[PDB]
Amino acid sequence: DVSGTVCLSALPPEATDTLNLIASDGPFPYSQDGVVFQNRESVLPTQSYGYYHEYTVITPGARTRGTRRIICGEATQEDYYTGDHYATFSLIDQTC
Repeated sequence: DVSGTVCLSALPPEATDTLNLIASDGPFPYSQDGVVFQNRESVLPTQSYGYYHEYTVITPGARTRGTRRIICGEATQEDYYTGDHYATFSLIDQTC
């Protein structure tokens, strides 16, 4: 399940950066950005393979990719934010 919706302005600024990179099709800082997200645990709604893709949301000061990500769905404005390494997700509202 998805936890609820969160305004983009309420997430860390790096989330805004990732969405802008997604809009321009990169380039992305990490080679893992843009791979398919399999939704193996069925946390997000069931969709065909490849409907979801994952992108890094940089964690300031981290040596690794960290735990923040944006998962896009194929639908218009369907983007989910996770700050706990895919445990929970919120839908991002880019209008607020």
